[PDB]
Amino acid sequence: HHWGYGKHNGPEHWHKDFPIAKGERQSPVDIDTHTAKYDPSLKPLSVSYDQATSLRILNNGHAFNVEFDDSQDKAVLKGGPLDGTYRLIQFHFHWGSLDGQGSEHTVDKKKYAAELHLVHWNTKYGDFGKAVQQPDGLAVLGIFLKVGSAKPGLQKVVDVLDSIKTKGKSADFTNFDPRGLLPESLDYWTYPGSLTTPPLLECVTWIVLKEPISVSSEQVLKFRKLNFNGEGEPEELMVDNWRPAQPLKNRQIKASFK
Ligand SMILES: CC(C)c1ccccc1NC(=O)Nc1ccc(S(N)(=O)=O)cc1
Ligand SMILES: [Zn+2]
Repeated sequence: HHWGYGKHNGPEHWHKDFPIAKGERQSPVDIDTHTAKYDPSLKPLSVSYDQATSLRILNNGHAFNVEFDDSQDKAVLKGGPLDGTYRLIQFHFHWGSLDGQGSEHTVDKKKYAAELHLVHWNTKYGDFGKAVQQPDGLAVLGIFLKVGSAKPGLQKVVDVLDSIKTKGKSADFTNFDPRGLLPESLDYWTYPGSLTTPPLLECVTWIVLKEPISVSSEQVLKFRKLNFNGEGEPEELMVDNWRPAQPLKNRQIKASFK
């Protein structure tokens, strides 16, 4: 039927509806830390979220998105590998049914418990819908999660999940500050890739931070209480909503650090 993460509609099936699944710049990928090369030409990364304005949180049946008002020039990502300015539109996570899996990118084949994606669009293309049609349309900032100490800045997200348990439910979610989800270091790897779910468009500059954030077991357990299904349908837990690593093909991963 329609795509998902199950046996009959998961990642190995996506290529039938979305042939670009077998394309030349698909994501995620395994980051081989020894083959990644330091690029002194990379300019410093600039994350300016002081004026970010969150509006709403939505369970879309695949993950949950915290959405931002992107009608003004507020929360922007620039520098690093990027030319120009990219505006924050939403963030979401991918996670596992177990602490030992959940991330989409891997690091020397290591899977983290989850992965946060902060999605930004290139303002030269006017809006998100036009930007995703361009090879440099999006920049996604990826941040690994490991299970250990709690992330206090995540808790406001965790506590609203009960109100969006099932597909299609949304809730007001204003004044959430995504700066509370960032690690200390902005050291990163970068490569050209794609959306990691259908339609799998090859429009993303990936920027994946080397330093993970820690969240508590209790925090990620609450992610795993969400549902893929809609209300009044059979309960299917929203877990393992990650795509495995795709072939690197003719790409090089660059590091911002040595
Ligand atoms: C046509 C698609 C791109 C579209 C138009 C309007 C609203 C939402 C969407 N879909 C998405 O935004 N999908 C989407 C966004 C981000 C990602 S990810 N996991 O690579 O960061 C994967 C899928
Ligand atoms: Zn994602």
